[PDB]
Amino acid sequence: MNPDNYLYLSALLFTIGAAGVLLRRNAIVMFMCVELMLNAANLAFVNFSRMHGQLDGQVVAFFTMVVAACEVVVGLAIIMAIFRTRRSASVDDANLLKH
Amino acid sequence: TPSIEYGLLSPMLIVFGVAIAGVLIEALAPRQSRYPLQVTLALGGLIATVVAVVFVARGLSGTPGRPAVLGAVVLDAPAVFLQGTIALVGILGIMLIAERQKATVSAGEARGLEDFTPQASAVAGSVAEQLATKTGVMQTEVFPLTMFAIGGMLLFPAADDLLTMFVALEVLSLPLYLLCGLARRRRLLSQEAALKYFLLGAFSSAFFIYGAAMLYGSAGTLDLSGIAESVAAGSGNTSLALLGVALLLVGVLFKVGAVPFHSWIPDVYQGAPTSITAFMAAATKIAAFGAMLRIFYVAVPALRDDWRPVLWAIAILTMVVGTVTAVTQTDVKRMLAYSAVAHSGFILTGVIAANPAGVSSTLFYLFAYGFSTLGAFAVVGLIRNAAGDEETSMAQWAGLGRRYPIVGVVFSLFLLAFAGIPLTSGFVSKFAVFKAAGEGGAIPLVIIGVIASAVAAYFYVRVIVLMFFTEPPDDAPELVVPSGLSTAVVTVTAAVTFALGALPQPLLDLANSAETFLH
Amino acid sequence: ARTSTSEAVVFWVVGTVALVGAIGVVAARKAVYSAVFLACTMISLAVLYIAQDAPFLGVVQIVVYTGAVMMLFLFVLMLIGVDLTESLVETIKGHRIAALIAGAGFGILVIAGIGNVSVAGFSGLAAANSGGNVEGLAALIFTRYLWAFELTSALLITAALGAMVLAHRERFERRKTQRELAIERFQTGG
Amino acid sequence: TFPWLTVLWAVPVVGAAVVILLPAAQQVLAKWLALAVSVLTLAVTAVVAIGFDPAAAQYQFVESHRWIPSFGTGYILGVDGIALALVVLTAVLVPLLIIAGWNDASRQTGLAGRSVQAYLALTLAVEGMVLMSLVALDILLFYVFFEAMLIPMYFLIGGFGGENRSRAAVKFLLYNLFGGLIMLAAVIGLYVVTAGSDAFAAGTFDFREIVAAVSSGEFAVNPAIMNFLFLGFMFAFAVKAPLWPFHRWLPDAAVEATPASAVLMMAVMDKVGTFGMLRYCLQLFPDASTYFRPVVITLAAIGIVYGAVLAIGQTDVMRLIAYTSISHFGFIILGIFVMTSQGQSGSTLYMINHGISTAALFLIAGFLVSRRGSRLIDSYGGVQKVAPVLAGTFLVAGLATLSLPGLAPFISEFLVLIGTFTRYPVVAVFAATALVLSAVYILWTYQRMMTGPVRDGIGDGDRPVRDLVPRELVVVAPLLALLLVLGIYPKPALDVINPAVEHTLTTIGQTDPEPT
Amino acid sequence: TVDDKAVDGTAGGLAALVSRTSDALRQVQTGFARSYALSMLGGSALVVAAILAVQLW
Repeated sequence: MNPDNYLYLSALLFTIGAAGVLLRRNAIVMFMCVELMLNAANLAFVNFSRMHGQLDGQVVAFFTMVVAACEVVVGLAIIMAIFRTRRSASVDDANLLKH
Repeated sequence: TPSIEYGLLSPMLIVFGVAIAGVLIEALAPRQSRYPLQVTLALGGLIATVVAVVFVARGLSGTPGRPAVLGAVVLDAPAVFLQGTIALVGILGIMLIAERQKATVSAGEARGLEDFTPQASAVAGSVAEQLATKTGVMQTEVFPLTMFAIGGMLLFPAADDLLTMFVALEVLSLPLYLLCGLARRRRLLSQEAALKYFLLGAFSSAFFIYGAAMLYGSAGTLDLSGIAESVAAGSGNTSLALLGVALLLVGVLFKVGAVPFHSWIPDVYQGAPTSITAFMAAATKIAAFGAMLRIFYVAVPALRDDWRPVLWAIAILTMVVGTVTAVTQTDVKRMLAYSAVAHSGFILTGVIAANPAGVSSTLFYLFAYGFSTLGAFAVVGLIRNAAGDEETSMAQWAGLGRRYPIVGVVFSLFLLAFAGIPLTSGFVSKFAVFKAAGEGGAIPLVIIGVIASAVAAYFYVRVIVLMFFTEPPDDAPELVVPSGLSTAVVTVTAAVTFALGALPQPLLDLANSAETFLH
Repeated sequence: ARTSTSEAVVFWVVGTVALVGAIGVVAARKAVYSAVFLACTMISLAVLYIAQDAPFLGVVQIVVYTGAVMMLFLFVLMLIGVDLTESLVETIKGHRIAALIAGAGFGILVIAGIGNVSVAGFSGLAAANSGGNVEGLAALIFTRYLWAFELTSALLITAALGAMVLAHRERFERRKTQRELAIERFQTGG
Repeated sequence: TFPWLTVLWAVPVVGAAVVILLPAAQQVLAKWLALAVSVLTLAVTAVVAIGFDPAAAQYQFVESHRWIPSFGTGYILGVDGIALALVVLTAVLVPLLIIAGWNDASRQTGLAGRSVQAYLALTLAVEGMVLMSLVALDILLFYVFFEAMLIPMYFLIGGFGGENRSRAAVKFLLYNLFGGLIMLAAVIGLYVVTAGSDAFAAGTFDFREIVAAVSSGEFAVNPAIMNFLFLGFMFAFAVKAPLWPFHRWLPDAAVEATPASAVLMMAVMDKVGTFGMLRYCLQLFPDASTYFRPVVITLAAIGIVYGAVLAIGQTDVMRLIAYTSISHFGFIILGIFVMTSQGQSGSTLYMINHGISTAALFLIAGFLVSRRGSRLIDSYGGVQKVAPVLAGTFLVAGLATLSLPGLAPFISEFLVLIGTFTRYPVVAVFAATALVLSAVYILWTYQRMMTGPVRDGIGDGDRPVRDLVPRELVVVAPLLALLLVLGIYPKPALDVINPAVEHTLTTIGQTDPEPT
Repeated sequence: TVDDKAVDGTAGGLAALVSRTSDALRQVQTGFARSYALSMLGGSALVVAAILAVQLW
């Protein structure tokens, strides 16, 4: 197998994650899709680190994991705050700000 | 051992230490004393930061900057200039954030004049929220968060490596996500703004990190100087480099607010707390454009012929869609958000210049416009309806100047600065960026920006029409001062906006000296 | 460049699982199914990391994402529903087709931009992992990237502060204790 | 040497600041302080003119300082004959406008009681910005204040003025600001071109240096770029000086604003446009100006005739005067662009005479409109019977705008027409038809308003048309005196104008055509 | 008639065009976060533009 396949998979995964953010109203599923995007980035970083014979890409993947966890937690806090008032976790429900 | 340049890193170090100390105050300080310490700790901490910056600036009078942490951070003249700008804007923004209720019979004034709900976890309008408001409680955790945001922003121009830049982006983004949802009034809109900003910011940051991955693959390095060496030497892939530049541009453009990525700015600025909006519209724009400057002047100058055509379109769109969409706006805050979009476009015109004049013009533009935006939003935060909510409906501002000539004149000054009228810092600022663009072969962008400014002057002027030329309505809003801090912020901001218009050579020499990044 | 046929098979099976997991996350009508598919994708990506001479990264992926997807499943039950089947009908007119078109175009363009890269050389990571993959990661993290390492602490603090501010409820709404409920004119029993 | 021009332009602005800072209770003292500031500015202008030597160097009282070297612009002031004429016009007019608008701001409420102070401060700020623009010898400084002067005037129209003041102010500011922004594009292009030329150490805005470089031929530029820059400058000045068809903003602003503000706009402020054409457009881009001379000449002539016709067709007195002023700016631009010593000297003298004459006529019409409650021409009749002095002064002002030889404007119009004929005879005849059209739109208005039986409510009723009060005489008599003096003995003005014009023509390689 | 309908007409038409375009663009601000995310994913436009900049097209 040619190693570049790993990148294509990432390109697919990221793409799928992006599409998910567009297609799913649930905020939690949106968080899952953002996690998919960040992990596709991590896969690309790991593949390139292997390609260049150094671990820097792996370190970046680790830091991206940290960032993904923190962003997920912040999004969960925001969604808790919204849900406690609106009793809904749909992104489309936050439609007041428009035009 | 790895040498650490604490002196160079003294900025962002004072700030992060102060944020940590503020979290400690939250953890182990009695409620009644949390706010006085935090505001004392925050403001002073930033003042120290400002001092640190100038000291660092003096240290840089010799060598043209230097790396600090074995790469991953570089304090060169542009970086220190942007850090000083961000520190000053943060001082003003925290002065806005610390404003409490003007006065009341009960002592429970609860940092509400700064639009911060006493308890964000409380359901909007619930009996719990009312009881918390009555008791005068208030979540001082806002002050640490702001520090962290400033921290991240202070780092974002100075990040010399892709990983550090991404980490700074996240560090400044998360506190802003949280802060956008803490508004005291119209809590539903503020929560919607926080959700939109979080979703789209996470989206853009995913794009940002994917672009960083592409760049790393192309160059096998994360340092911006290393990527520049790779692209210039042709050792890189040259397709992954372009793809990574595009995906990274996605993130930075989202942060600044280009049209393909602007949509978050109107809603977020409308819904977020007025003080938080004022601080953010300046500081985040400054930090994002600093990072963009570093990317396009240090990391990837060699591919100018490749990414220059793209930015043009972006800039063009940003100047057109940003301004035209503002023409029909009926909300002051929403209109100012679209103005921020258009001014991001104007900045991008100077960034496209790809010449030292471009760097100087961008730095000056960011300083002046951050000040002007902060002042405009601070003034907007004072116009209160009868119910007490910030009266943003533009029609309700009719005759506002005829009732409050001082505030009306100050807001008109800010609006004319945004429009780019001469004798305002905004005109010097637009002239700098457009001159840099013209010298850089982008005079079509100068023409398009001129037409965009002509369009935008209409909606900047409509506010003055309503404020002064129209009679006040029967239920017209009224000013709430509400304290010395807000007045000081408004006065300092207006004074800077006027001085940088009349006498710009001060700080313009500083911008000129900051024309060179360390490669 | 080429990889060991064993690695080729590992990639094919595991990346098929990962792609199907992402597709399920996007397309699963039950949010719990989305969480399970996300767990599958994360574990598959961890296996791929291991296959790419990143053992520590893969193992940490498994651990932390097991935890994170468990928490997301908890929040799915808390905020969406235990077994709620989402409609997934496009609520915004024409948004579904536009989103699919944009996603497909972006993926195609990204793949085209990637093109062939490993053809330009593919250094064996054995040189770097020599002396320990975890040892090399430690050397880089705390020497070349100690600044980002420290800033991850700021990220954690900001996350904790956001949780404490937005999600943590306070005294004005704390649930009454069983002792409190029993003592209400003797409300509970009388 | 004393910085006379710096004081000249600073005094109005400082006085405006002090006036606006006065407490609300000092309204009368505020009026008197504003008048004193205007008189001090007039005294400064008088000393500058007296010390000015028309036989001496082209630019005098020159002050030079570093202001923004980063932008290649310096604080450079200096007055030539062309600039001195407009400076004298502005300095003399501003006090007269102040004493004319003495009570224009009385009825405005709110504004913390600073309505009178705000009005006076805005008027003084307009005066100061106009003066500094006139004396500025830097393209970027001149643009800065040419654009800045719009805002005080925008406030002066929108604040105060008639019911439709808001729309009029918006149209004003947006037309003029779109033009100024096009000027900004042209100015940035000029800076870029100068930077790319070895003629200068870097991008430059020093007007004298650039003019010398282009005249000597060292600063050769591609004629297309020069054409575009000239087009930008000319478009900005054409919106500023209401060159047809860009005039459409002027009527609404003139009618809706107070008579003093409208005069300040058309009589003084709009002149900066025409002067801008004469100083920059011709001297920075002599080649482009020469190439476009046919088009601009045609536009100016069409403006003359078209504005005259519209003034004939107007039903509102003030709008009629505004269109008359548009036609007069048509004369001014026609004389400027014909590039003849007679043409340009006549155009400058016309700037002066039209400033004075439009001020007189518009202010008298404003007094009359205030006496009644309507601007409609048909709303009046037989006003001469009730207010002999008002009608007589209105007649004299109209005759001035009608260009009688006994009054100043004719001397200028003649001079312009003469200059036009030697190069474009057909255009000269087409403009000369405006001599008939002016008789029409002046004397028909006089017939409709001042003659015939006294209309109901003019001599009786609750709003009778009483004769001019002493203050209105103080305003009017000086203007009529200047008209008569510059008609009988225009030479003192020409002695100053003629040298500067020659230097201008010498600069652009143009000369009066030799007689057959 | 020319002044009221033709000369002033050009400025009126320009203002009408600007207002119509402003309303059309404001309609783009649908208020849905997912529509904004779609516009952002329009960053495929940026990617393709950068790629084509070397395609010489």
